[PDB]
Parts: sequence; structure tokens; C-alpha cells
Amino acid sequence: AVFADLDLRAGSDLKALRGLVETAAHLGYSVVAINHIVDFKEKKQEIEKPVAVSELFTTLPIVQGKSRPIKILTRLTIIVSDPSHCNVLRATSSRARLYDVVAVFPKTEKLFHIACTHLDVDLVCITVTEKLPFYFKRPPINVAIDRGLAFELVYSPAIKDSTMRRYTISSALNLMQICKGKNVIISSAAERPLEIRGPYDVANLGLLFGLSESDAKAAVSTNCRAALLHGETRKT
Amino acid sequence: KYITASTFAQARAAEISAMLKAVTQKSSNSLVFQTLPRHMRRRAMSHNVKRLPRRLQEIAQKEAEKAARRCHMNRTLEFNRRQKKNIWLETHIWHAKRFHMVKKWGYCLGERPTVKSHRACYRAMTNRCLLQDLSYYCCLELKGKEEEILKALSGMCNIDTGLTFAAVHCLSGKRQGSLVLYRVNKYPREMLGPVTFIWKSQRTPGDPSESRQLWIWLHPTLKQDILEEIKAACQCVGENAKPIKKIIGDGTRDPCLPYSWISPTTGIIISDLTMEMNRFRLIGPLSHSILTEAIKAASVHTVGEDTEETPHRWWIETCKKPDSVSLHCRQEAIFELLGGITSPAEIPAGTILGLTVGDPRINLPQKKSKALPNPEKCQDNEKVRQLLLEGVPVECTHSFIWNQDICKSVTENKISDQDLNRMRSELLVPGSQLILGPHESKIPILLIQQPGKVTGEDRLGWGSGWDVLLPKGWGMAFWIPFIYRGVRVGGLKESAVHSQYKRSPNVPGDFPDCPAGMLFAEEQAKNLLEKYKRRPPAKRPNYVKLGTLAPFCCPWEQLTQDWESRVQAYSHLCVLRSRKLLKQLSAWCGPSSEDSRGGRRAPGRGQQGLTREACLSILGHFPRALVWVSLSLLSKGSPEPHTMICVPAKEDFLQLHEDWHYCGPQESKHSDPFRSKILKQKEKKKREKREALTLGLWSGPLPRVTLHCSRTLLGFVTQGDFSMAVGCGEALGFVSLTGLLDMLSSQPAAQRGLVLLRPPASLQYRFARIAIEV
Amino acid sequence: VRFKHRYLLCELVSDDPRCRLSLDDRVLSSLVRDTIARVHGTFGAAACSIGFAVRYLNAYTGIVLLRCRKEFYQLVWSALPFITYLENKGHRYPCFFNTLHVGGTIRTCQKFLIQYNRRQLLILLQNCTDEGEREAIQKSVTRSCLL
Amino acid sequence: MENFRKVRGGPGSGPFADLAPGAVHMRVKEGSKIRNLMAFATASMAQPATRAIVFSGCGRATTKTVTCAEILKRRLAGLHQVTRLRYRSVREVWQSASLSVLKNVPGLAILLSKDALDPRQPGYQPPNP
Amino acid sequence: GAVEAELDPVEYTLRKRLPSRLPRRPNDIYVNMKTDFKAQLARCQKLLDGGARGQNACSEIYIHGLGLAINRAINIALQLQAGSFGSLQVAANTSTVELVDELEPETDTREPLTRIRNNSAIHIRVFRVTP
RNA sequence: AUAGGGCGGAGGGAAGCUCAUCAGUGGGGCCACGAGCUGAGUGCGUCCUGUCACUCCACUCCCAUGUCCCUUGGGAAGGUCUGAGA
RNA sequence: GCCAGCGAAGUGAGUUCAAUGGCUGAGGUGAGGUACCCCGCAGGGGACCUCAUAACCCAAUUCAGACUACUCUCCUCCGCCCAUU
Repeated sequence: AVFADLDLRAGSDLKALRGLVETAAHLGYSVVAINHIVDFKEKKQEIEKPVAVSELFTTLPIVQGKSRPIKILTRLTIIVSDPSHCNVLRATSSRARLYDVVAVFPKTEKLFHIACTHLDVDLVCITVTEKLPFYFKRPPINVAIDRGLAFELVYSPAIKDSTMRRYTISSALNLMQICKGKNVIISSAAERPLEIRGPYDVANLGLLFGLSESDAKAAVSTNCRAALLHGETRKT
Repeated sequence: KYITASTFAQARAAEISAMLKAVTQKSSNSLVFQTLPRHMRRRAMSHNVKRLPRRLQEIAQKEAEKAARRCHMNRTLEFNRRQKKNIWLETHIWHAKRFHMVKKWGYCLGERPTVKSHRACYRAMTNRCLLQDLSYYCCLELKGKEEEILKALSGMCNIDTGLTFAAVHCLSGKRQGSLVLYRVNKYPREMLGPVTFIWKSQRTPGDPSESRQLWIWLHPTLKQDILEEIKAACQCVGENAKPIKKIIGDGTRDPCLPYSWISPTTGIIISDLTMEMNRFRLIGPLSHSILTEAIKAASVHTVGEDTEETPHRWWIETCKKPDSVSLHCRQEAIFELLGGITSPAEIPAGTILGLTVGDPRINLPQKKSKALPNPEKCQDNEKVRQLLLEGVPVECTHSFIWNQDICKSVTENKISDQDLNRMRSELLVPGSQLILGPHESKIPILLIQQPGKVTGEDRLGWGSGWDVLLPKGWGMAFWIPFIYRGVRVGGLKESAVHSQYKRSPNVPGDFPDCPAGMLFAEEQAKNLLEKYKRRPPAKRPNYVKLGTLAPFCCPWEQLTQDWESRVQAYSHLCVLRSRKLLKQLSAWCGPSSEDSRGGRRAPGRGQQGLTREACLSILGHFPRALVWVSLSLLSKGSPEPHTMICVPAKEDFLQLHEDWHYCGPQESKHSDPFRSKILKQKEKKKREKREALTLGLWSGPLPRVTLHCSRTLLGFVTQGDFSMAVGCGEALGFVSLTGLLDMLSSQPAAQRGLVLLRPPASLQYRFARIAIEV
Repeated sequence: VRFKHRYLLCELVSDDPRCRLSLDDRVLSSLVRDTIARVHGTFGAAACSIGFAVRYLNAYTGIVLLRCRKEFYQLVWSALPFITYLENKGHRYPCFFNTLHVGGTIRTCQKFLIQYNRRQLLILLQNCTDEGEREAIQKSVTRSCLL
Repeated sequence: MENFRKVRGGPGSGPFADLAPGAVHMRVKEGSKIRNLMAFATASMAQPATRAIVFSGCGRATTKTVTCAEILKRRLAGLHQVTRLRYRSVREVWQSASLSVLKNVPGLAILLSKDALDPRQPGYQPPNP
Repeated sequence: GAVEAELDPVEYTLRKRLPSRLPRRPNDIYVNMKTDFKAQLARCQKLLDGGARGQNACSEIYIHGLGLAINRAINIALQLQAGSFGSLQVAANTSTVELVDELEPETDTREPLTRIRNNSAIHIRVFRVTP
């Protein structure tokens, strides 16, 4: 019954990063991972010592729920637009074997097909902001659910913009008609020190996305548990 | 100072939220009448105010400003006429006033309380105190010479199988025994009945020449069976008075009953005493304290000095003997040592300790449910160890209520229970217990405890029950001092959870024998068939589609004939209650593990081995047998009565090894060709106007017992309920030997008692753990 | 002849504690009823206004108790993540956080507030490590035993 | 099966160090040592030493060091014993390759004394038979 | 006849009559064996945090146990210190529990030889010390 | 005669779906003992010497704080009277 | 006609600013259908698919009984009218 395992996209400074850890430790979170933005613009490879959370945090994550220490993981988010950049992921898989759970962000439906079948990742980043044309096809979804591949839905609609509220709820329901809810997680990015929600608050926010009446609670608990369970055998 | 100022707010957050929930429980919508505890609520508080306490009445007098015919008949003669039908015990006016009275095979007795106390009876049994009224257990006194009262009964108890009573020499003076009787020595394995047996002989003669007595404690379904067998085995020979005895017994007092005849050759005097004295089973850890504190021994030194005006001279002649005077002090000293004993779970096996008791309504505390813990003094360590190790009170065991003329004089005085209640209103004692004692009720009683779960090694002392034996005239007068100490009293349903959580079968009819169990199972079949025809269809689940003949527990006239037809083709209703063979059967089903050589431990201190040829020799030695099995569900199960035990397949063991918390497979439905004869019957019934076989009854039970269901069914469950002791579903029922040894031969490997069960209202197989604890 | 209610708890977890001093029942009723009209339309703005009322609020502590029906608890409990920008004289950014959705039954809703309060002061012992504040914790334990 | 055990009787053995007591140790599981340690525990009543006997035990030995100090109470009849309950880290390495794992077993230690605990016990509470 | 065939039931071990009084103002917990370990520490956590709900008030608990039980009764006490995280002083008291065994085969010529046996117990007492 | 279709009245100590997964919720239940308190065996010390060692030999593994079990709105709970829990 | 009570933990639901008859899927029974299978007496059974499963109403200490409000239903007793022989 490992509950409230979500991921954050957060690096600017150690003061803003530790504030999100202490806030997530306050609410319900027992597994908090930090994502890294890697794109085709700068083409940087910082894999070996990106943050070193265990060498900077003061050794005591304490929650007020189960009262257990937090397993802090390191995850990677690769923004892929061109198929020439997708071949970089197949080259760094044997050079540096870190970043236990790998998440990729596709943009083309031809590249989305090889991401669900041929590309060896763990989660799929699906964010549609400010008129991003990307339609969903049913055979690449039906292979990824049998493989065990998950799909992300990263939201932050409540603070920045009101126009961005509509693209997060409309692009979600285009996926709900096809995927049916076999492995769907809903994490949230946080740049400001207060851009996170409560542990039981996600259970209605998944029902706000629709998708279920009871299994939306399992989208933050059960489907998030399968990310570390499937990604552990990929590393070893 | 924000970290300091936040502490004052969070401290008051723990104060205000605690005071908002504590005052509101005492407020109850600002009402005085609902502030009372829920056990102490009466709905007649508005008609008469006298049903309220004194301190709560003063507020209700201020609330009164803001907010059928008479009966003049002799009620004693009314209840005398009503006693001609039933048996009508002395404590019937206590029980019928606050219990659901249901007429049964004998008389009407208390079964369920009017207040909901199902969780309260178990809670008053492992922690608090409890007591019952079990007076239907008859007794048979047998007076005769010592050489004749054993030769006529030696071929009835089967010495080499169960517990003996004849020459065991330890159950004689010290304690009682418990065993199962049978028929004559021709060895039929047909008729059987459990009897808690008592020996006592006089110590100072020490020879087989005096009068030797022994009692047969039995069940009223066996009262027609045992009394006609002992007769066949030994020798083929004004004022308003309270009818303390029976009217059925006194109406048959001249022709037949009580059966008190003598035998010419053997000298065996059969004394039938069905209702001669009453019995109360006192069960609990705190039941050992209220038996000690409320009951006080009779002062033999006060009366016997100079006061001699009135009879009870039978105790005066006892006080005249100086040996009985010093013996009564030893009987009280161990009885006062019982207050040092903390629980009746550690006292070896059914001890007997009788003494003389001055009646405990002399104290009669004013408060109700006045429960007290132990005193903080815990001295006399050497005196407690003397009784725990040896436990030989032969001098102190003096069952003085076994005399005929003395027990008559106990009842002959005919004391009034209401006139003594006026004595506290005449003397007007505010807080003292002052009763004048020139002549009191100095009559003895008997104290016998009973251990629970001796064969089962799970709890070892669950049911710790004392028995207070006493004559017929002292009924409710001895009942009422226990009520004001904190005792919650159950009934027959509480007498049913006494055995099913102790893993022993119930004594009326749940074990299948020939004269007794066939009459109660048919009576059990008449109650639920009336309930089955009471409910209209589309509300109950059908039984042809799901399972087999259920919840009617009589296919074992042909089920035990079928399991012998499966094996032998390639004396009836036998129960293997032989504890020498049950030690072997406990080794096969009980330990189900493998580390080096044996189950759950490598030394074992026993004999581990696989021999299938010796198992087939047991089946040819005892054909058509039936053995009870205690079984334990692992998770996600709830056993009902009359559920079927089914043999698992090879695919059931592979799925549970692959996945933990795996629910069992479902049941494929069966075809019902009997539906076409229903519209044939309904259209013929309406034709003849202008054999009742509707939805699960048919007289064709032969081919279904062979192979009907998907999984092969082998056993039933009689006591099906979820346990408050273990914490899960614990069923209790009966299987056959050939059903076990066919499953046990298939699995010499890992876990063996993992056997699925299927309730008849469902279609879901659920697995339990078979373990025979003998 | 009676209505089945639902009682949901909330907690303001934020820095700059002048926002916690600016709490009122008139502001909170004008905040929740407005943000339902911003997320949902005029349907949920009045379907969650016929039973909605405030009952329990401590500005120094930060626990919010709200009323809602059996048929309309899913609209209030889904509008809780979208509550930002509590506009006042200063610059404030609070955000509510649920603890446990209690189905009616005020008594055990206050019982969960006690066990949440007891777990907060025990963790606060070693993390703060102040001599003047530890004596104030001993004033909280002693007065709680007197209850 | 190679263990690595650290010692976390820490502050209390200060005044015990000035008396040089007789330490009694029970590692995990040894049956004949009960006949060996009680041979010296009976001898320590006869040999000239101070009233200070130090016991220890962890893992499964925490139920055997209680029985070891109980039999000596039937002979010496000590009136004060301090039973302290502290974490004890056991790092064993067993072969499946070599696998290392850290275990936190409970520990127990009984300090039989008679004279030195007269200014003591504000809240220590030794039993007095 | 203690070698070939004999029944050996163990009767009971006296604790005291105190668990009729001990669940009123304090709270007592008898740790058994072969039931569960995760359930027993959860029963220690709820009974320690029950204020005006459990029996009357949460003040202090302490734990009994016999010679097999004290291997795991010490395990629930030390994990409560890291669990409850507060200042909870642990004091233990050892004593002797008598144990009377009865063995009697189903034979006329035999008599039950009652053996003497003792077993070790502990009284791990958990305070509520103000930090 | 065909209780074939339609409708209505009276009566019963009539009855008012169950099961499986999952979730919510109020609770209840969740057993002081391994024939290890001079325990047994092995190799040394030693035949009187054991701050002797090893065997989860009785598996109880695990960052051990319940992924444990059962039950949770009726035949009339509704009124609204009579009677019982002294 | 008149006279008798106990503040003490914890109701196989036990709430008290007043919890709980949930969803999906598979059945039962009551209508309807078959290009499907088996048994061979034109017949019957099984398999599969569609649909009905309600109204009256709500525990507040509990139980027995009377009375009253009822229909997805089953049993008994009949009436009226239509049509048929």
C-alpha cells in the first residue's frame, strides 16, 4: 500500500529544491524524484553527478503519515522532436547506466510508434501546451499497455495561465478514450516552492480528468508503483 | 516568537477538540433521560417515574412541570396448571422475563437475550465473568456392590479406546471424568453418548463394603436412550405451596417415574433423578472471584455452642462430631485460598471440592453490577503451589448433598424469598449486613470446574467453567446474588458458542449417532424447510444450479456408502473417537512442512514415516467411518452452517504457489432438467381443481454422490461461524477417513491440509487448513 | 426528515505567515463560492451553496471545515486544488490541502484532528531543538493529561 | 556467515569501570555455556569481588540471558538489577556471490548489583525481591 | 508410560488477576506467538494514541510475555521508540513464572505425574516522559 | 365447460435478491509458553578447568507501525400505543 | 386503592451538528429470441443475446405483539365481462 509516489521537475537553486521536498514530506509523499530537462538545443549530457541529493540533503526526510524516510530517486525527461535525436538515447544506454526510470517526450506520431515498440523507455511524457498538434492512434497504445509502458500527464494549470487550463483537460480526454486506464500516472511539475497538491487531492484530480470512479486513486498509488518495479530490471 | 506562538494554538487545538467530544457525550442534546448508559435505558420513564434512580428523579420532577384492567387471580395456581405441559424450572420467572423462549425437544429454555449481547457474551467470557442455567442435564444414581456396578458397565465404555473410569484409581476420590458411553459389549459402533462421570468413595473405610454412588450426567435426548439401556444392561427387572418438582414427574409418581427399583441378584439400585437438583455452569476468569467473594462458608463455631431450638439438627449432629468441625475449617481455608488463585485455567482436570455454605443473600449488595478486582496482597506462595501440583483435596471433598433424607430436609422448610426481603426494610440497615443468626440456611453445595480445549493446542484453557451443584429448593435465591456483581448471562445460543470456539461438537444432535442425531437433524430439517417455503422465488438462490442437497444435512446414509464403493470396488455410522489412532491422524494433516526430515521441527520427539499399506489396513479394520475435523481459513472467507468441503485439484496448488492472496476458482453451473416437471405440476394442479418437489427437493440422491460437482466434495460443516478467538473464519464439521487418506496419499510433499470449501449459497471455492487437534 | 452531510478538512501550508492572520468567515465564504464559479459554472456554484456553510476555523492554526451534501461533495472536493491568489491588501499565495474526507460524523472528524495534532508536535521536538519551546511542549502535554 | 557487530551500558558503565566487574557474555546460541557461565557465576559469589555482574545478549540470546541471571538470583539473591534495552547493529554476509545486509536486532543487558545503587533510581526502577 | 503413548496437555501459566483492573487506568498488552508481527505493533500504536477514546485516557502502557514471547516482546518495544519518536523511557523487570504440566495416558494402572517447571518473563514498562 | 385475455377485492404469524473483484465508511475481532530454567549435539579445552566456537538444530525472511478478518441502513426501521429488561 | 431500583467503559449496524441500503462484472427468478450443441417421440435440455428486479420508507437503548403505509413478486380463495366448445 505504498501511496503518493509522484515526480517533480525542479532545479533552480538548493533553497527552492529543499522547500519542495519539505512540502512533499508534509503532505503524503514517500517517493519524490527529480526530473532533468534534456533537449536538442544545448545537447548536454550531465548523468554522473547531476544533483547528488544524498550528499546535500540533511539525511532526515520525515513524513507525518506512515513516518518513514523518503526514497528519493533520479529520473530523466528527454524532449525529442527529430528522429536523429532519438538515436542518442540508444547510445547512452550502455555508456552511463544511471537514471533508473527513463521518460521520453515524443512529438511525431511516426516517432511515437517506435517509442511504444522499439525505444526502450519506462514512461512517456504527454504534455500539450499552446496548440501542440499531436493526435493519438489506437495500435501504438495497445502495444504499450501489453509491454508495461506508462504515460505521463504533467499539469500546472492553476497559477501561471488560464489559457493553459483548457489544453491540459482537452488533450487528456483524447487519451482517455483510447488508453482505457491500464497504466496512467498524473505527476506535476513545480518551479515555484508551492506548486504541489495533497496526497488525497490527486484522487479527485484524476476524477476531474475523468478516467475512473475508483481506479483514479490507483493512478497515483498502483500505476506509480509499477514505474520502479519495471525500471529496476532495466537497470540491472 | 512565531514558533512559540504557534505552540499555544496547537495546544488549544488539542484541548478544545477534546472538550468538544467529551462534554457532548455527557450532554446528549442537553437531555437528562439520554445521559444514562444504554444498558440502563427503560422506555417507561414517562408513565411511572419510579423506574428511574433516586438522584436522577429529582431533575425529572422539575421536568414533569415542563413535560387494561387489574388482575386478581392466584398466579401460583396458574403456573401450577402451566407446569403440566412443560418442565418449568425454578428460574423460569427470571429467564422468560428477559429472554426469547423457544420450545424444543424438552421444555422451553432461554436461547437469545432481548438486548443485543452477541459480542458481549464473548467479552464476558475471556476477560469478565459469566454464568448459565443448565438444569436439563439429568443424573442417574446407581447404588450397589462394587463388584457389580463395574461388570455390567465394562462393555459400555470401551477401555482400550477412550478415557476409562473403572480402575483408573485417580478419578476416584480426587476429580471427575468425561467419556462417551456405548451399547452392550457386542461392539456395534452404532449408539454413543457423552457423559461427564463422577466417582466418590468414603476414605476412612477404604474397602469395597460400604455404599458406593455414581451419577450419569446426560442430555434429555439420551434420557430415553440411556435409562432404557441401563435398565436393559444390568438386570431385566391451606397455604400456597410451590411445586418445586415436576407435574409430569408427580403425575407419573405413582405408576412409573421416578424409576427407583432394585435388582435381586446384582443389588444394583437404579435411581432415576431427572429433576431432583439444579446445576449452574459458571464460566470465566472473574467467575472464580465472584464464586469466592459472594459465597461464604457456614460458620460451624457460632451455631453449635448453645443454640438448640429448631431443626436443621442434621448439621447439629455433624457439628457434634469433632472430626467434621476441623474438616470444615480445611474446606474454608482452600476456599479462601481460591481468592489467591487468579484464574480457573490452571487447576488440573475437573476437580471436585464440596463444602457447607451459609446462603449468600445475607450480604446482598445494594449496587448493581458491583465488580471488584483483586486485592493487592499476594502472599501465601507455598499454599498455592500445594494445590497446583498435587491437587488432592480428598478430605476436603465431602459431597454431603448425596444423602436422601438430608436433602429432603433442605427443601422441607419451604422458606419464603420475599419475607426475607422485608427483613432489610424492617431492620432498616443503612450500609451494614446484619442478619440475626440463631438458625440459618446452613446447607452445602458442590463445586466442580471444567477445562476447555484440552485436546486442541491453540488456546489451552479457553472455556474455564465452574459448576455449582445444589438442591432443588435453592433456585433463584442463589441466582440473584451473582447478578448484582457484574454477570451478563447468556442462553442456548451462548451455550452453542461455548463448544464451536472450543472445537468440540455440540451434545444435543450435531454429532451423528443412531438414536439421537437422526432425530435432531430431522428437527433441524423441519425448521429451514419451513423457512425455505416461506420465502417466495426470485429472492433466494436456487440449489440445483449451484451445488447439491443443502442445507439439509442427511446424505450420509449414502455418502459413507459411496466412499467405500469408490475404493473397495477397484455396521454403519461409525465415529472414530479413539485417541490412540487420532494421534496418528494428527501427524499426517497437522504438520505440513519440510525442512530436513519432519514437519515444523527436525527432532520431533515422535515417529515420522511414510507407509501407505498401514493406512489401508485402518480402512479395512474400521469400515464406514466418520471423523470430525477442525479447519482454519487463511484469508477472505466466512463459513456458514451446512457448507461443503471439496477436494482440490492439481491446478489449485499451482496457482496459490504462483500468487499469494489468491482467491479460489469459481464453480461451473450445472444443468437442471427438473424444471420441465414444474410446469407439468402447476398446470395439472389447476386442472384437477376447476409429492411436493418444487425448487431443490427430489428423491433421487444416488448418482449425485458419486460425481456431481466440479471439485469432489467429501465433508460438511456443522458449526459454521467466524471466530472471535483466532480472528478469522473457523469452521467445524465432519469428514470420512477414505476422503482424507485419498487426499493424504496424493500429497507427501508440501502443504497438505490446504483443502477448498464451497458454501451452498455461493459458487466460490475458499481454501482452509485442515488440522486435527487431538 | 433529515439530510446526510459530508465534512471535509483543509490545511493552509505556506510561508509568509501574515496570510494566516488574514482569515475570516466572510472572506472564506466569498473565496470558496467564487472559485467554484471560476472552475465550474453556475450549476455547481448554487448546487454547492444550499448546504455550504462554515463551522470551524482557526486562523492561528489553519484548519478549515466546510459543509457539503451527499449528492454534491465531488464538486467542492475537486475545486480545492484550483484555489490560488487570495487577494487582499498585501501579496498572498496560499493553497489548501486536504487531510481526510469525513462522511458526516463530526465526533470522529475531531478525533482525526487530535491524532494529526499529536503527530505534529512529536516531530517538532528534535527538528526545532529550542529550550524555550520545549518547555512550551511540556505545557501542552501536562494540560492534555488534565483533560 | 561473517558478522560485523558494533557497540552502541554506554553512559552507565562509568562508575562500573572503577570497580572492574565480571562480564558475562552470551553471543547467539550455545547450550553447554549455561553450565559454564553459571559455574563462574556461583564462583563469583565465593571469589573476592565487588557486587557487580554484567550480562549481555541479543538476537535469540536475549531470552537466554534472562534465564541465566534468574538462576543466579536463586543463589545470590540480588536486590537490584538494571535491564537496559538498546539497538544493536548486526551486519552479516552470507553467500547465495557475497551479499551484505544490515540487521537491527534488539539487545538486553542485566546489571546485578547490591551496594552501588543507593544514590541511584530516580526512574531506573530495579526490582527488589 | 511417558515413552510409548501418553497425552500431554499444558494447563496454564498464571499471569495475575490484574488484567481485569489493568485495562482501566493503564493499558496492558499480552504479546502472543504465531499470530502476526505487523498486527501487534499496530495494536501498540493505536492503544498509545487513544485519548478519551481507548479506555479512559492514554497515560502509559507496558507489555508482558513468556520465554518464547520475550524474543518478540522486546522487538515491539524498541521499534516503538523510532516509531513514536518521543521521549519514552523503557524499564524492564524480570521474574519467575511457575508452569505446572500434567501428563496422563488412558490406562487404568497409571497416575498423572505432575512435573514442575519455571519460565522467564519480563515487564517492559514504557513511560510518557515529557521531553 | 375453456381459472384463455383484461381488471378488482379479501386473506397469510407471507417475504422484500444473492455472489465475485475493488473502493468508501462506523466499528468489532486479531490467543502471555519452543516439554530450551542447570536444552541437545559437534570439534577443541578437558576427563574437575570453557569472559570456547558453530547449527533461525525449534526458519519467526523483510527499509518490520496492520496490501489482515468480519459486519455496516427494515418488513414495516415509520408512526404511535400496550407489555418486559426493578 | 396503594408500596420496590442501579453515574460507570464498549448493541452479530450502533450514529449522536445525527455513520451505513455504493459501482462494475457474472448469476438467480420473471418475459422474449436463436443460422448454436447434445439426447432422438413431433419433443426436451444446454449454450448465447436483449430487458424487468420495485414501491412504501428510514436505525437513535433493545426485544415480543397489535395497528397502519406497499408490489419487482409467490401461495390460497373468488367475482365481473369478453371470446371459444
